[PDB]
Amino acid sequence: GTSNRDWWPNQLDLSILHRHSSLSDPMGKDFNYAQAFEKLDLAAVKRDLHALMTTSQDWWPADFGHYGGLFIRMAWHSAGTYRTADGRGGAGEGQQRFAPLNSWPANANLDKARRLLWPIKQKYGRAISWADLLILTGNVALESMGFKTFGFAGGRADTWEPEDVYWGSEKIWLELSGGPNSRYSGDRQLENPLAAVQMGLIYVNPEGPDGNPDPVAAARDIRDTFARMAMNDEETVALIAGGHTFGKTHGAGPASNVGAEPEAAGIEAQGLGWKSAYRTGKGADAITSGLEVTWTTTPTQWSHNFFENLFGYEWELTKSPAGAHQWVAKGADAVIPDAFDPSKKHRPTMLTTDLSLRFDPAYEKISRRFHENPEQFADAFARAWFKLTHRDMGPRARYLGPEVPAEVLLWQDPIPAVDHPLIDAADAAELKAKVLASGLTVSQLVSTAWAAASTFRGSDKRGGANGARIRLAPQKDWEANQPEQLAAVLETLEAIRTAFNGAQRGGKQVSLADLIVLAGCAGVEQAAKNAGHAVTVPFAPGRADASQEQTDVESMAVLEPVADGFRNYLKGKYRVPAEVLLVDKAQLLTLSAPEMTVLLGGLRVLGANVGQSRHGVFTAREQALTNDFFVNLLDMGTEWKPTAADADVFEGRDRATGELKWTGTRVDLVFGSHSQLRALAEVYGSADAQEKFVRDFVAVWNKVMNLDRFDLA
Amino acid sequence: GTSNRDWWPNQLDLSILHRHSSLSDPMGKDFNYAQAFEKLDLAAVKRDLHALMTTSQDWWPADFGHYGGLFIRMAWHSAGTYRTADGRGGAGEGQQRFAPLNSWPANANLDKARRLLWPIKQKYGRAISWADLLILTGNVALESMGFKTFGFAGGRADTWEPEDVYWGSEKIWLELSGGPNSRYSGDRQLENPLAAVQMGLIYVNPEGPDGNPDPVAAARDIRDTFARMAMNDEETVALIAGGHTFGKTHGAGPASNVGAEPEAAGIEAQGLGWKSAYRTGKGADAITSGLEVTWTTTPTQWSHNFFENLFGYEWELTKSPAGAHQWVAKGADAVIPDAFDPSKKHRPTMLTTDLSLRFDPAYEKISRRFHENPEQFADAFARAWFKLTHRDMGPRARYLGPEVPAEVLLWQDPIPAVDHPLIDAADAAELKAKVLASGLTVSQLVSTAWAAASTFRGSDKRGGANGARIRLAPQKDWEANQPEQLAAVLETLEAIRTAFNGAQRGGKQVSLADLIVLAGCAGVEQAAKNAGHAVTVPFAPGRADASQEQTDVESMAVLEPVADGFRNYLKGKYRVPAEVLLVDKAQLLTLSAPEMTVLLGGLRVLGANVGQSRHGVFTAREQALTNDFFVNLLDMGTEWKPTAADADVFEGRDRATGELKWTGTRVDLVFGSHSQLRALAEVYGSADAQEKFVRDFVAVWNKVMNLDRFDLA
Ligand code: HEM
Ligand code: HEM
Ligand SMILES: [Cl-]
Ligand SMILES: [Cl-]
Ligand code: NA
Ligand code: NA
Repeated sequence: GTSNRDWWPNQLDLSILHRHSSLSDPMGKDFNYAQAFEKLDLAAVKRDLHALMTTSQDWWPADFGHYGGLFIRMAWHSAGTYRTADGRGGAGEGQQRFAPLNSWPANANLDKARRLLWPIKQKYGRAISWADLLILTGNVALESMGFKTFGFAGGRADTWEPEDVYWGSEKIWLELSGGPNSRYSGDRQLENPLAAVQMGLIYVNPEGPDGNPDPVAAARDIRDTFARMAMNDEETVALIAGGHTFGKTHGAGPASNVGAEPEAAGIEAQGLGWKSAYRTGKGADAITSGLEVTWTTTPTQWSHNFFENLFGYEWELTKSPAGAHQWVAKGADAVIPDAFDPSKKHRPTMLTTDLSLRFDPAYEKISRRFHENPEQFADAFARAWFKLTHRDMGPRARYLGPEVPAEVLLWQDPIPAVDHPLIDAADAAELKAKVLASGLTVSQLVSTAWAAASTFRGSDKRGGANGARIRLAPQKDWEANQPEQLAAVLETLEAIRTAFNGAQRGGKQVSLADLIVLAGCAGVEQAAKNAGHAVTVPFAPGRADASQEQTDVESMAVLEPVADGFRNYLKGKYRVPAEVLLVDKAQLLTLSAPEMTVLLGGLRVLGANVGQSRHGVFTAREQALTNDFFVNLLDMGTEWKPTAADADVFEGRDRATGELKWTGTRVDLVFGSHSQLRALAEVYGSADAQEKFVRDFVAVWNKVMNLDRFDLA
Repeated sequence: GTSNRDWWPNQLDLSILHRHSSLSDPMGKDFNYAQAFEKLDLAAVKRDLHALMTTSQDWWPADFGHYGGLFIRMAWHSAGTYRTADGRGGAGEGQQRFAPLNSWPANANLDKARRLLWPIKQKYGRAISWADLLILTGNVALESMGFKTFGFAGGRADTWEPEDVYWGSEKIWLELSGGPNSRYSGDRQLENPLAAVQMGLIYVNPEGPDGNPDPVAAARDIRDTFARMAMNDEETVALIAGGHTFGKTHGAGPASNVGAEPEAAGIEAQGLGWKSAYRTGKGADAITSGLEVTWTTTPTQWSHNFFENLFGYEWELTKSPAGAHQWVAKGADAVIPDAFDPSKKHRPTMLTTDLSLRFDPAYEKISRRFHENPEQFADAFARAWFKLTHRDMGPRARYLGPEVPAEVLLWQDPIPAVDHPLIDAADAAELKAKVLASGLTVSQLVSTAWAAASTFRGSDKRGGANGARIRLAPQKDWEANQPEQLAAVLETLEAIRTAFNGAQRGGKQVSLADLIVLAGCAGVEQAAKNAGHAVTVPFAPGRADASQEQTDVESMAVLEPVADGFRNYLKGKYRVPAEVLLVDKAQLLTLSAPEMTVLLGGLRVLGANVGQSRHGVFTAREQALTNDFFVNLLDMGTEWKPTAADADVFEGRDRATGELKWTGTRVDLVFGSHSQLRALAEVYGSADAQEKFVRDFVAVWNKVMNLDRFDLA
């Protein structure tokens, strides 16, 4: 059946914005997972999980009688898809159970892992999400095997369809670099936003880069991909050596014995895949990655044997029974237990990427430190495991349950607690009047509050206006934020704050974070008044100001907008057309297509464009909140053409005289070209739509101003 | 960006179920189009349309100074995509403005027509939908040119994204038949559910079949396609000759001068397409179809000149300036006006398909009667034009406005008015108790009500339980409906009805249509009580009983279910897997994925299967409303394998003993295989889900019972 995508494969896709509809969600539109989880008997769940560890099922028998390794890999892979560039992937939505991730090569036989969990899932029902369950199971695996975790939070709601994530352009699983859709160019530079070296891998290739078994070059891939997952050297070595203290790999026979991945399998497979024709197809005969490595002398118990082995032997290149490159300890005795036959032992073995931890000079220093000081290794791995599995959870306010660590961590972008009375409605009116009396314009007010709040992304729940990090490094210097203009606004607002706060008693004060948002709201009110309309913009106080020392500057860099169509901004020239970038930004902001439409048309007329650009400013009453953008954009009296200077800038001329009326970018004119966008534009550009436009704009404005407000959730 | 459809192109697609979300809809969730429309000043709209017909715009100058022909074609094409097989296509949702239809070759330059109506759309805003406006404009065109229409109804609500329709499997526009994705097999048999001869055409190829200019063979294609759009020979002749009384075709130069269709055009084209490099690219130089025919001596006035020409001349094969086959009148004078130069006249011309009306012997009889009796032609055309443009609107209750024709037409599947008081809540309770005391079983009651209500399709709003047409031909004899079992149930309910109606005072009575539905309600309550749950199923009275004489039996044929996965029924063997057919049915019933899931699981356990099949009956308490389908399907203790007899039937055996526990079909087991459906199944198969399951099943049941209740809208 030929589809629109087949006929026009490069047309913009709006379906990513209409995901997560109440249509596909089985739960009622009033279901609140947080509340369900808070009533869960978490202790009960953990006791059932501990039991499960050694309750071997015959359709996938437990290695060493203990599923803990398999479950730690499951949990690590759930979290391991995370990319800092967009915040997409990670464990927070349980996406491992949907396509494509349920069928990625690197996720082979994790289908078995999840199926082993169904009875517990079933027993507790909606009070524990799959998303939470996959992480909790990893934690209980660790504790069962003797490692004490740093903590655990619930609160990851399940999702009901696949997220639309860009995982790469290759059309072959696992394709090596340099092909027609290569994710690499130049000197092994991985294209943003990807965080894996091959399509269907988690970070890197366990045999080495494009399968070349060189631990030194593998290290480079490890460092790059782990950094793109928010992990530094110390955390990376802790994670890899900590993980590989447990369990084993599976490569008992040739890979050609393994059949269709789950999304490809027949209906009879009932959601499982990778059925193997090799011997019994499971247990002692399992084939997962094709490698056949067991790292330690006690694979079901926490130990210090990983680094004892890594440093205590020299390593020889060899092949598994499936033909994969791996390493065996020269001259060792058979000290490693077999997973199923007590009469068999094996020599110590390692992956290429394990050896990275010794042969890369920076990892080697850490690895040696961890070898000499195992309590430092344990603590580091505990903290990194917590980080890994909670990285995409958002502000600490979303953390649920009795095991949430009290320690505030820098990577959490912490917001101080509020310890004083908040402003009330009379205070908010007084502040808004002070802001309007200062001279700050509608454009400056809207611009600033937009800059502050629109850093939020729903993918990992980072960013937003809470924290007033816009006044700190690096946000205060981002080009999109207009640093010299922003400085002038902030100085004025900081002076209003100081003067208000100085006049109060009883402890009441206003945060700068709140005042930036309130000032934005005053701008939008003033803009409606310029248009002749009375309007009230909702405002909720309670943001606090974070410090520079609570703001990791390098971690904040990934939130910098290099494209923000809502301010007609593009930092440079990209392969991806700008209207694609606009929809991606709308998805991050959690906007529907109608919300994106109304918001952009109103920001254009309010003066929110970077640099005061006239592109898309289709109004003769700038700073007035009107539907002018849509009425003018849709006027057939104007003809558009690209400029000779720049194919991405368009001039709109009167069709009868030739005279120039407007200029616009691709982001502006896609609203008059895409047949779904134009249908939305028509609604707001109709003669009966002025009040609808204003009301819808205020609602979306407020939505954006509250995106990170999980303290009100 | 590689997608799940790329990796697994044959996996089932659930996205068709979650179209029409409130996410993509810009109107508020309380917007009611009927209420907006009823206050429109329709007369004012029609005056503006009248004025528009002769107000030429220079970017697409009006032929003969009059847009009427263009607008008639626009409206004809809006309606003309309708297929009786599934009810999809048609004018009722305004889909011509979206992909793919907006860029079908047969829709070339209708982009211009729609753009001409923006100023009126803009003026009246949400009070007139685009869907309604396209058809209204065709009517105003006709009236302006001296044709008296049969009437007009408003009430087609706009849609905001493309419908997912199967339009064919060709990957090339206009591909001739006999290609690798040919829609023809055997002796020119067009595959169901298609209703056009080539991808991107409305009915037939105006040059002749696959371009062969033979009017006799063209007539075969005309008859077959028009029959598949619910039109008989008289209506077909009347429509084609009626339409081609007006206007002209456009083929002034070679087709290679025509550029990209709207969906492929540059952003600067602002949603228009087919920009032509031929001379001025428009007006006298226009190219649309490539044919260059003007049918009558007065292209802007109703006449009987089409048949005067068709029959008054002999015809010669010729070529347009674009190279297309067309016909010209042998030895004629230049009597046809030129569209822009009053000093030029042309000989009469015809398409191959126009000549069909004379050279096919059955058409010729009708055409000659219409020639001799033009008043009969005008009445036929007016009736056909109303049917064409309203065929997908649904019951007469949805018809809005002051121009609705009072004559009730047979193709409307009309329902008689109710002229008596309705039963009240106590009456309904008394009747449910009478039904349960009769000895009718849960299975009989559920199955009968299902059979009655589940004929509805939201594509054209035909079917449903209103009418009690289940007791009439042909419904009473459909295989799916289990004719002998059904007859026994109906006899018992008719006796209950008679006894209740006979006891009343005051004119109160219950229709059989209502009692079928209510009795199904009693069955579902009784099933719930069998499971230990007291529930009340909602019921709304007001259905009426239609007569056999008010039921067109041949039109009702297309509503027969040949696949109904909700009753585990497949009338024969199809190319399309049964699960795909299930999702198609769910879409026709307007069900979401969660609604389809709950509905199916509950019907299985209530005994709704055709023929009392055990397939999918995963319960040991049949006729009790429980979640047993889901709990048993999802039990990893059971292993499934296709049977040697039949690859589409599966046995479920205990994994340990081999013992046979169940059998199922693809429709049953897809809920354990597809990753999104299994996630839905898991929610209802959880230990906490019994109350939820009941509540949700009752809700979806009542939704189905009420699909055709636009009297309560
Ligand atoms: C450079 C990064 C890493 C690479 C290339 C890698 C590679 C792999 C491979 C290929 C397997 C074998 C899959 C099989 O055949 O069953 C595996 C097993 C596993 N990995 Fe990793 N790993 C990485 C980092 C991690 C991390 C960060 C963790 C957790 C903190 C982890 C924990 C595990 C464990 C527990 C297993 C054993 C599975 C079982 O016993 O069934 N690894 N690893
Ligand atoms: C066998 C069925 C049909 C065939 C093959 C067909 C073919 C076409 C073609 C090829 C054109 C020219 C497009 C252009 O170049 O501008 C057209 C024009 C037109 N058709 Fe049809 N037609 C059919 C039925 C109908 C029907 C049922 C109606 C309405 C009742 C209709 C009304 C018109 C009108 C009014 C025009 C003139 C458009 C203008 O003046 O711009 N046609 N026909
Ligand atoms: Cl994601
Ligand atoms: Cl449709
Ligand atoms: Na994420
Ligand atoms: Na339809």
